[PDB]
Amino acid sequence: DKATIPSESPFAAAEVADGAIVVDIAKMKYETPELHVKVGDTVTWINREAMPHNVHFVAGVLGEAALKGPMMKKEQAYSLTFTEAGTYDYHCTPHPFMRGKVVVE
Ligand SMILES: [Cu+2]
Repeated sequence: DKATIPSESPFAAAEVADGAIVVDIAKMKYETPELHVKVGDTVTWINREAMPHNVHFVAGVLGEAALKGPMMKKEQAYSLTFTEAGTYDYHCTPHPFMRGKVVVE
């Protein structure tokens, strides 16, 4: 697979790891829609607004199956550790106009 999941469950914004690479979600958008990270980095999305959001990678992008992340409520977070270089597009399942990509270098 090309990413591992530290926590299957969302967790609190206060529990995000030190020196985490954070992408905020607010105003119905991923605030950093094109993020560039290195192989081995963990990206953490944090939902800053009341409307629930997730990240969803379709089948074949991070692995054989789709990775449909859990819905994050306000001030909840979710992390993925990327293990292989490439460009990985994602969207928000209930709000597919919200699109972003992670470029792992
Ligand atoms: Cu959303």
